Amino acid sequence: PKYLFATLDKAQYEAYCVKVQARQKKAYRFFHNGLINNKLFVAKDKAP
Amino acid sequence: VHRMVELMYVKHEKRWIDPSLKKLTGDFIRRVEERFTSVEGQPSLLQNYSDLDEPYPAVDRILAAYPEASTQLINA
Repeated sequence: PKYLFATLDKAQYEAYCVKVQARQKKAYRFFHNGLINNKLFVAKDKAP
Repeated sequence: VHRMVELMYVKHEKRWIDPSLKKLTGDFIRRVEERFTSVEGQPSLLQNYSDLDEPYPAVDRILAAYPEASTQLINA
């Protein structure tokens, strides 16, 4: 991965890193909810 | 843990709305400890609820002993 990031400016890469870490926090939340309530998989019922 | 203190301990009067609620805030703190320790032996940093009497000064001490407790959200 590092090698891809070396295409960017510290400007860009660091902007991305803030995005990522926010996602992880959502993810983390979801995963724990799922484990407990058996909803790691959620079937969609209707198209968008 | 912070919002707990914020909403149950009156700052400008240096008092808890009720000892019970100081216990509460204390117990949850104890929990966060547990969540973030993973070897037997280590004792609690909050050893007596007396510690929470002047809370905001002491609390930060404990919370800082368990770094990640400021990185990740509560377990479900």
